Amino acid sequence: GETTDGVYRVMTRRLLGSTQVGVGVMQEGVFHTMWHVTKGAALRSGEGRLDPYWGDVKQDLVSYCGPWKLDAAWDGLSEVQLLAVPPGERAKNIQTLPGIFKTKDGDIGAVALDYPAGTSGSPILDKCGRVIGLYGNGVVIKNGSYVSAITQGKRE
Amino acid sequence: DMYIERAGDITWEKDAEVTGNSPRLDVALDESGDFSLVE
Ligand SMILES: Cc1cc(CO)c2cccc(NC(=O)C3CCNCC3)c2n1
Repeated sequence: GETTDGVYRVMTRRLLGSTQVGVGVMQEGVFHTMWHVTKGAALRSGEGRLDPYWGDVKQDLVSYCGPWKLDAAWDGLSEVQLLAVPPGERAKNIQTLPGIFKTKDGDIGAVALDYPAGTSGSPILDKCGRVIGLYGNGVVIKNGSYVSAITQGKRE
Repeated sequence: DMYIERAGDITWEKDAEVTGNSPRLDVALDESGDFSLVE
């Protein structure tokens, strides 16, 4: 299959027409998405088959063909960019200063940008273009608007 | 059965539309990977 670095749509045909269920990142021959997108299912790249390698429902992450590769982190200060890939629409950078998820186990970066659920897996970048995590596991606040964690995995 | 299609390079882009705010929220994370608002 296609193993060029970059961002990819995650499609299924099991439903009506072809539906975008999420997004992912290809880096160093590994495909990175969120667990709730694929549920750990195998994927197709043309005729090539991608098999799950690592996954954790609680981190809501999964890697294909190898171990999690993305280890850059939000610096705690700078604006970032969400490379949104919404269903049926072209890729688009949105610049934002992340807010914060405060939890018993520490603080996480968060981005206040509402996109369709099928945008789950779109990468968040720093100004050097390194991926600091994935968009699409978050919470609905008092208003009714959605806010996503910046979800980053561990590199071994 | 799920398949992947390339959508773009991963690049920082100058003069991207700047937007959204920066909310500080108290959240809990359950064992199912579901965030919730502590209040
Ligand atoms: C209700 C809603 C609305 C929107 C956009 O308006 C969403 C956008 C992306 C992802 C979503 N889903 C999640 O964050 C779930 C939470 C539980 N863990 C698995 C992922 C969204 N859920």
